[PDB]
Amino acid sequence: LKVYNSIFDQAYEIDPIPYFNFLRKHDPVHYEESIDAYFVSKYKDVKYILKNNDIFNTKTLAKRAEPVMKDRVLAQMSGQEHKSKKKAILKGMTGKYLENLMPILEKRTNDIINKHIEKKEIDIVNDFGKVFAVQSSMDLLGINLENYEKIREWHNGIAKFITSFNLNDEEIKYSLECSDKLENYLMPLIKDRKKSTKDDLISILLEYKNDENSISDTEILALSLNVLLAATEPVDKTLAYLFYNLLKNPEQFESVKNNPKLIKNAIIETLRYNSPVQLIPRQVSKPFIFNNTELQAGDTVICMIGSANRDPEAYSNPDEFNIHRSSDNFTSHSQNLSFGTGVHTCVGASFSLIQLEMVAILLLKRLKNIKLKTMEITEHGIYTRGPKSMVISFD
Ligand code: HEM
Repeated sequence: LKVYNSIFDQAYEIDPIPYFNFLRKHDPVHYEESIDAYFVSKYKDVKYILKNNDIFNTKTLAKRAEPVMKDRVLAQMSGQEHKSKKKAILKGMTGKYLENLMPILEKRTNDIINKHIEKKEIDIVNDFGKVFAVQSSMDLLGINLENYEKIREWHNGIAKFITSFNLNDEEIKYSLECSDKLENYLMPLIKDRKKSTKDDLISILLEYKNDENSISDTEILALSLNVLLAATEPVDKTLAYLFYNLLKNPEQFESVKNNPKLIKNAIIETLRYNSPVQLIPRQVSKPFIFNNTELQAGDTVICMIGSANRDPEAYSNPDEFNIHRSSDNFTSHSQNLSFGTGVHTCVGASFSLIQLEMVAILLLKRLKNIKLKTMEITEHGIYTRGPKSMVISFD
């Protein structure tokens, strides 16, 4: 049954759209012998998978993640523990913790802007995104920006492990060395935070109680690592895509200046159009069949978020960037899956939208007469995906 189209083809990472359209039409559940996994490209099937945590569980993420996380991740948890600890993490980016974090993030943003304002250009990826994304996650958890350069050096090494399938021996040992180094840095701060309640997210995980029984320090490290990896890479890439997509559509870009309230819809449409998190794996727990494709217990299905968000069955003109989308104006609009859905849907969804709006408004207010200098982007990554560089000029 030779299927010659492959996710791992060279042309896919350059332009996955022709592969998106092919799979949804001719192979919605596509098998890749390279990693023994089926790739699900249709919106209706991805939604079904993520909303059925019993048929498609999250033990695949567990195994592949344990080496660098050192303990259990929220995705490996279920039932009361998942809810109690998810709610606990959310407390760190809501309520009073949110009101204290937001001014700091404004400062993080304005400090980056002041560094680059007098050279009349800035790289939203490499000058802002890579710096702001890691400092925001550090401010959320409660890590001092003293060592932000090395936190990034490590972070990237662990993200590679998570977002890469083919990893040789030399590449794997470095990702673990990064994990050990950051564990050596973070563990003493967890001991300090235990006695010193500074009211950050790490302190929340220490004050938490599971039937009058706090969680182990090694567990707190893994949950902190899970926040650091889940919050950094997505936020960086989304920001680059946002200003790129708007500047490539002057009408919509000017619409956003005239009505700054449209910024929330622009970010949402950006997240649908250029889904920064492209893949979500799941494990099949029992015999199941989509279309005519049979899956056996233990098979691995990989949701294709970017394809699902461009399904003609879910959106009219799905491959066009249109911030003016709405469900008021057959299935012309649907709810995208950029944050997944179901039980393991992103805890930092509301916080990501809020934080991304603050940055966009600030950039638009201080950088006057924004003009695009990177006329054509080059995107990389199939698990996490974003532009390599996105430079803009200003007065
Ligand atoms: C544009 C920004 C973001 C995007 C696109 C995104 C995407 C996602 C997606 C698709 C999932 C589902 C994973 C799965 O089903 O296995 C997820 C889960 C998660 N995200 Fe995000 N994320 C973003 C920002 C953040 C932020 C700021 C945080 C801060 C802590 C965060 C923390 C988490 C956590 C802890 C989970 C696990 C949820 C669970 O297992 O119940 N993410 N995210």
